[PDB]
Amino acid sequence: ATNRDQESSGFAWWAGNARLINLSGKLLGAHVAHAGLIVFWAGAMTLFELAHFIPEKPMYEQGLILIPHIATLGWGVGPGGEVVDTFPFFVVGVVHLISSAVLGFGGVYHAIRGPETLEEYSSFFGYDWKDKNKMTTILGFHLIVLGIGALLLVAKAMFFGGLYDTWAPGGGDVRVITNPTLDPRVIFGYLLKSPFGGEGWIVSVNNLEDVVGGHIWIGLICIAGGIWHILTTPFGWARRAFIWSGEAYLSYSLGALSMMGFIATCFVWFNNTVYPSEFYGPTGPEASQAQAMTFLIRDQKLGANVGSAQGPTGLGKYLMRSPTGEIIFGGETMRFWDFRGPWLEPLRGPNGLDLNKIKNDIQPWQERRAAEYMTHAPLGSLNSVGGVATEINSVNFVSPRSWLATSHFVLAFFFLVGHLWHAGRARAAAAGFEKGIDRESEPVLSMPSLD
Amino acid sequence: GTTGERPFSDIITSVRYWVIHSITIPALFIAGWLFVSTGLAYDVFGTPRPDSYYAQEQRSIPLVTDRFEAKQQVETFLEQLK
Amino acid sequence: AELTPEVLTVPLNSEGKTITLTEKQYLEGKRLFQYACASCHVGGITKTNPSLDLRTETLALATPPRDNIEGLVDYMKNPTTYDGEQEIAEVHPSLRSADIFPKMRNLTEKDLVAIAGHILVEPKILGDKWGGGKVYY
Amino acid sequence: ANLWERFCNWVTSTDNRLYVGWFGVIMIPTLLAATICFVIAFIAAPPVDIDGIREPVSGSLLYGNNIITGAVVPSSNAIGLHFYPIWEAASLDEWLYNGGPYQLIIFHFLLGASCYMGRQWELSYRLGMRPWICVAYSAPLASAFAVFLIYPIGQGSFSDGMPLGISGTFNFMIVFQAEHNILMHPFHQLGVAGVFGGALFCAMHGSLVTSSLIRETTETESANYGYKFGQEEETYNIVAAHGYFGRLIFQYASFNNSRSLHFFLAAWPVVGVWFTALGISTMAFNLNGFNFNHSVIDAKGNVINTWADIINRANLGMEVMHERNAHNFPLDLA
Amino acid sequence: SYPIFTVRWVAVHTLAVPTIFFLGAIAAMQFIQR
Amino acid sequence: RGWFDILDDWLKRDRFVFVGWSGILLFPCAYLALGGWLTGTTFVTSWYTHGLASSYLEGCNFLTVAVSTPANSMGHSLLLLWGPEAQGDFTRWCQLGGLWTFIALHGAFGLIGFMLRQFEIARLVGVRPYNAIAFSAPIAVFVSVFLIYPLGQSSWFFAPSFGVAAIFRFLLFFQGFHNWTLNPFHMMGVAGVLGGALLCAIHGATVENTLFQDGEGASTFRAFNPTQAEETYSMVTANRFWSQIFGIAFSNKRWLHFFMLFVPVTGLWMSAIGVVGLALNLRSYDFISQEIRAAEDPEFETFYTKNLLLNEGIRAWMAPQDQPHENFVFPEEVLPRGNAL
Ligand code: CLA
Ligand code: CLA
Ligand code: CLA
Ligand code: CLA
Ligand code: HEC
Ligand SMILES: CC1=C(/C=C/C(C)=C/C=C/C(C)=C/C=C/C=C(C)/C=C/C=C(C)/C=C/C2=C(C)CCCC2(C)C)C(C)(C)CCC1
Ligand SMILES: CC1=C(/C=C/C(C)=C/C=C/C(C)=C/C=C/C=C(C)/C=C/C=C(C)/C=C/C2=C(C)CCCC2(C)C)C(C)(C)CCC1
Ligand SMILES: [Cl-]
Ligand SMILES: [Cl-]
Ligand SMILES: [Fe+2]
Repeated sequence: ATNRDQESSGFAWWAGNARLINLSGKLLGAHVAHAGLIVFWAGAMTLFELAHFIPEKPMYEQGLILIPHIATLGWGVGPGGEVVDTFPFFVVGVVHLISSAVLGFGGVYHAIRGPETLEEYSSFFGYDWKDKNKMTTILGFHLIVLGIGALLLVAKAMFFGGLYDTWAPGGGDVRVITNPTLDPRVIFGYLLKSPFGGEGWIVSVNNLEDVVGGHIWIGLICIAGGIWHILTTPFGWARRAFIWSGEAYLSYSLGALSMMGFIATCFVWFNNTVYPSEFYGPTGPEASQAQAMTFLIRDQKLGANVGSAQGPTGLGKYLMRSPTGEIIFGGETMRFWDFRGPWLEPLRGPNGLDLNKIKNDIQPWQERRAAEYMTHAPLGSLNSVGGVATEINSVNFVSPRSWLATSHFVLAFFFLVGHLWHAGRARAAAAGFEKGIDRESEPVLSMPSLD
Repeated sequence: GTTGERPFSDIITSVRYWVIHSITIPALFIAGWLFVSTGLAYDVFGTPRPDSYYAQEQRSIPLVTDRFEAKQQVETFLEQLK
Repeated sequence: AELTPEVLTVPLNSEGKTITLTEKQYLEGKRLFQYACASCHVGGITKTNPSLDLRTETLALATPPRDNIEGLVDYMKNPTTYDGEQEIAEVHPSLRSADIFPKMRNLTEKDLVAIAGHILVEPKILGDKWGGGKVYY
Repeated sequence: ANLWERFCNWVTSTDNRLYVGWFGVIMIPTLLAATICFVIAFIAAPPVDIDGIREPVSGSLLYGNNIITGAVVPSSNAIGLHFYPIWEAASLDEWLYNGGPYQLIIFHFLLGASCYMGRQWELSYRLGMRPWICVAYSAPLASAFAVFLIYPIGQGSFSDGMPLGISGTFNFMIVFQAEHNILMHPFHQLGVAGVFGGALFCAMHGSLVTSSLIRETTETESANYGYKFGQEEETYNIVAAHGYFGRLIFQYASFNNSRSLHFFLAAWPVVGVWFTALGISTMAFNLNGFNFNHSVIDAKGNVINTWADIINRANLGMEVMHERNAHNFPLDLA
Repeated sequence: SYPIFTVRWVAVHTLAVPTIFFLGAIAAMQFIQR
Repeated sequence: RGWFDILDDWLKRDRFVFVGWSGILLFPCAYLALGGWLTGTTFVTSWYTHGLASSYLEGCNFLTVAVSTPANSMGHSLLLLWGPEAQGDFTRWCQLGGLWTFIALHGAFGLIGFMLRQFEIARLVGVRPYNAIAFSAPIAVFVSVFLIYPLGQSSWFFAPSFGVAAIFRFLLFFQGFHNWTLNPFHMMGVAGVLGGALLCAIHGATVENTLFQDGEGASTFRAFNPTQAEETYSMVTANRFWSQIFGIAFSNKRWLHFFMLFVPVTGLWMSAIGVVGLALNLRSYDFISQEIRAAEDPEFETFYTKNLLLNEGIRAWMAPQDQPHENFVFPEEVLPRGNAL
């Protein structure tokens, strides 16, 4: 048997894909066919969502995570996030799903029918894991494809309809970006921001200009690096530093994807710019701030002076200062004062919330949004009962920010475990004790006693 | 080793097995289905049907409050549903 | 106990006339109540203003009276404050503000009546629980 | 050999009584800072306004605590997720009032414990061992990350991180049940199976190997003297142990491969603790346990309580009393 | 030369035949409307 | 060769499922405990004893079904089918909670039978009975929790009910009423259970990662022969690793495996003792010095005082529904509550 059994390949069935490590043709088929399943899911799930979609309910009351990604890109939506035309969602769905069939055709062909290994069919597509030059060149190719991809997002924003801008004046609208940010002081200042509260590292990006700009930088950086790695081979210090094997390379990618999954988790939980609350529901901080606003408005309508109302602890019942003096909402939501959102910023002055604006300039749409966001806070049960844990059945709701953050923390953590597993194993295999200690030269036995 | 019984792989793959169990398994299932569908499970165990938890205008539960008059209490509760 | 036409008979107007609902309408009104109202009115309280609940005793003391189908249907078209003095379609969903509350667009007169019937039938079933809040969970 | 190479050989030396290693270079200063700050604060730190409401909680021994009630109190809710190093405070007195030691301790600790994990991989590479011990440690480390870091991140405040104290831990657990129904979450139920089963199988394996010790000693001396450190042969009879245990249940529910047996011992509690850590980490984003409150109703519509509704009444008691001065508005949204 | 009826036979059937009977009862319960 | 000796040979016959003398106690009792739980979670209510639904028949799922304890008014009655409470009536027996005593009592004697089964098999194979000895801890837990605890209380009503969320209720009751987290006997129980899981995980992983190479495959499992005389992993390398990582290590294989018996076994025994104390309400609920200070000094607050306020909320908010035979009527205005919530 061409591997395909434990005797000849040295791997059991439960580690059977390890048999493909040195069969480049059969390995190609697995990768392409699996890529087919990814494109398939993106396809079928969009159609599923569209089939279940009711345009009169908010997207986030309907369990949708893919249609919000298409709407953010400016397709299918008008002012306020309102769905104008669902046809683009159908196109996105059908086109991915059809593509998965040519991917699936190619993967099943390469895995079953085609050559087991590629190295005798063409020195271009074949490779040895240990070939440092060939390995960096494939890396270089894929770097170039990634940077092109980043530039496609730019072309949509600047030349092909714009992006949905939750900050656009008048309640949000699709909008063409004509002045991307290119100042590297801003683009890279994000990378040097602290990840802690009030700074938020790159999760704090709050305007589409910076977003489009950053993707011009990344797209050109990837294209440069792709070329760099196609024309270069690794330097001495890099060769002594890494393990050069199929398994080590996998373990470096597992590390990378873990880090990225943690960042994604925090992006969807905190960022309301590239995850517009119009589509994903309010953020945790946002909902909690919206509750303080709601009851500020109600009590003020009754004749309360919200600025001078002393709460039970002595802090203001409605308004207090943050630790650096800014006027902020009171109560437990004091933890969330870093929140920024289109519905709240018009009440903000140089020293924080402005009592004059609070007393006079609160519009009904702000009261509407605050009530809506407060009653769509991202709390709810695994069986999709909305609210705190003590609420009764009635509301069938779990925020998509909850679904997206929890699922990706779980994915990010298991890939960190995978990184440790395959990184440790690649080190041991390359030194030659991954199968156990050699009885005839147990290293400990040649070392002095500790005591 | 072997304690002398017929191996399990041998039986579930044999034809005589599934000939006998193509009937017994679904028959037991259907028998179980009929135990509930006929309403017989309610009367064996004394479990309320969805209409016999409360009387029409009572919000108190028929809690048994006496050790030796207990079976007599439940009978009194059961006749105030009618 | 069970769902009887006696339980399902609620005031139609303020003039003591009544109307009897079916099972289908009651479950329809509950389905539609969850769809459009429960985010704020779960169990008969009001999350964004707990001072006002959906108890029949409360609806009776609203101006105009709201403890009958017609008064409840009218509130869902042109809602007012509790004393009747201000209209609040700008901040409370209604047919009059179906533009800014899009969930109200696909509601027909038949639907609003089913919703009101639910609101009026439910406290006869749950008693204190309806509009009582967590004390009675 | 130059100085740098000499230094590298000492750092990675396998002859040090305690292995240092490159992970050890980070681990040693960070664990020492955390340990020394924790000891001093547990004995001496003044009261801390954990909930940001000017209502300080006394945690230290000198301020009227004992071992069971003492804690290093989490930092003020007014701070939220902001970074609060000593140099950001106007004075040590302000840093203490607002809960500064808690941030100092947990950041150094999580860093050191991550390097502890790394240090376990490192020494195993220098000794020629297989590398996956550090993977098993990832389960307790992941759990520590969940209570001190991830759960504060989801909720927006290190003031809802787990206190560094015995009673402070129970407070965390109760408040958590009210707000997430963690008992009704299958990932916690999986953690319970993880540690119950872990303890079960720990006792099983201990009792079965001990049941089959080969007679090597008289009745006066300890049986432990039948094993000599590093002896080549085994000291128990796995065939006899299999023979007992195969008959106790049935023959195939029992292991006869030592390797398969020991991998089962590692895999069971580690996987379960992975899940319970993943449960704290996903409830950090308020995906809570099953809500069956009022899930059964009768033909009229009356609520027929189940045991789930009884759990909810207890949850409601924790909810309404916890942090009894910290809420101005009716929903406790984080 | 295997028997068909053994103590083993009795053991597996004491469990299995009520199990399937109970599964059919529970399946039927899914269709009870209040 | 009497008839006794002939019966002995058939019981101790080597078959797929060993029977033995102990089986006569074990198999009937375990099967009826098991069967009684399955019967009661599937078909039987708790409406008349508790005011609760508890079966799939009523609409409960796997997490909310239970065989619930009998009503408080039954006291500690054995609740025999032929007893004076049910008087032969099977349907009434089910409604009055007889399945709880049925399951509790048959399960008690099934546990006895299982331990004798360990002694019986141990003697016939010729190994020492340390596995029987370890099983004493589960027995101690079962007896203290299901039998001794309610016997010290007013009735079987307050023992655990057999169900997933019924046990969760028991947990929270023990927090709110007994302050059981503060009890050092439970703390020792926690340390033994968490420590047993630790020892299980660390021993398994140490063996798996100090194996000798005894085959050429990447699956190391096939390189173990149960008749081989040699250790399958290196104790000397395991020892050095832990010595340099953690400071100390095991050096004795027998002590290592005795320690793994000892730790969880002693933990469960210690927690059993505290429950016996709770049978009498002999709690470690308070620290008196803290209450004296707190009562006099309204600025003194610790995590201990904070937890008692939580306990007080549990008691008042759950008692009316949890003990319905008490007819607790707590008006809103007396329910303890913080601000706003
Ligand atoms: C998928 C992306 C990817 C990957 C996997 C690689 C992988 C590799 N690159 Mg390449 N590279 C890329 C994209 C990528 N590159 C792009 C887009 C560019 C263009 C900017 C380059 C430019 C580049 C150069 C110029 C060189 C490499 C080299 C290397 C090799 C050494 C790796 C190394 O030391 O890591 C990094 C590990 C280290 C220990 C180095 C220190 C890194 C510190 C600790 C991290 C912090 C600094 C960080 C780079 C920037 C700060 C980020 C902060 C603001 C958050 C390795 C094969 C080297 C090589 O061998 O060339 C042939 C080399 O000299 N790469
Ligand atoms: C999506 C995940 C995935 C993918 C892409 C692969 C891919 C592959 N596996 Mg792995 N594997 C996986 C999951 C996966 N596996 C899992 C989960 C397990 C554990 C159970 C294994 C266990 C395993 C073992 C033990 C072995 C492989 C082997 C192989 C390779 C040859 C398979 C072979 O001989 O097929 C032969 C099978 C058939 C001819 C039956 C039909 C197969 C086709 C593909 C059915 C597809 C139908 C589908 C509907 C497509 C039709 C649509 C059309 C338009 C194309 C191949 C590259 C083998 C290998 O390495 O060989 C060197 C091998 O020995 N795998
Ligand atoms: C990354 C994926 C990948 C890779 C590296 C390969 C590589 C290879 N395949 Mg495979 N194949 C793939 C995908 C892939 N294929 C897919 C998807 C299909 C189904 C359509 C096939 C079907 C297939 C068959 C049936 C055969 C091969 C053969 C070959 C070999 C020669 C191909 C050649 O000369 O083309 C040279 C290149 C061209 C002719 C240019 C066309 C490539 C497209 C049109 C460029 C478009 C790129 C696109 C813009 C990028 C975006 C796509 C997506 C991300 C949206 C080589 C080993 C042959 C072989 O091994 O002989 C026995 C063979 O007979 N392949
Ligand atoms: C190992 C077998 C076993 C054991 C230990 C038990 C034990 C028990 N059962 Mg269970 N039971 C069993 C099998 C068993 N059962 C079987 C197989 C069934 C199916 C029919 C049942 C069905 C069942 C029901 C339906 C009920 C019980 C109940 C009980 C309890 C009361 C028992 C009682 O008072 O007996 C009294 C009888 C004896 C003590 C037997 C006396 C022995 C003889 C007569 C003594 C005289 C000997 C003589 C003087 C000298 C002989 C010497 C020799 C040389 C001849 C107890 C927990 C009750 C219960 O759980 O209540 C809640 C109950 O209602 N059982
Ligand atoms: C949050 C945006 C709400 C939604 C969704 C619904 N209601 Fe509402 N309701 C809400 C508030 C804040 C108030 C108080 C208004 C005021 O200032 O007076 C109300 C009030 C009512 C009433 C009056 C009850 C009374 O005691 O007089 C009724 C009858 C009512 N609301 C009905 C209702 C219906 C039928 C809804 C679904 C279509 C609905 N509400 C949704 C807040 C919110
Ligand atoms: C190798 C292998 C494997 C794997 C495989 C794979 C992974 C595959 C894939 C494959 C694929 C990936 C496939 C795909 C396909 C696709 C399709 C077939 C599609 C179709 C489509 C259509 C037909 C559509 C239609 C439509 C339209 C157009 C419109 C709307 C409606 C509808 C939707 C109907 C396994 C593991 C099994 C085993 C071993 C071996
Ligand atoms: C798009 C966008 C943007 C931008 C971005 C950017 C511009 C980025 C960058 C990025 C970057 C720039 C990154 C970097 C990274 C790095 C890393 C990740 C590193 C790593 C390292 C490592 C891994 C190493 C390791 C080691 C050591 C340390 C020693 C020796 C050994 C080894 C080598 C292993 C923004 C935000 C503005 C906005 C939004 C959008
Ligand atoms: Cl608290
Ligand atoms: Cl608040
Ligand atoms: Fe062992």
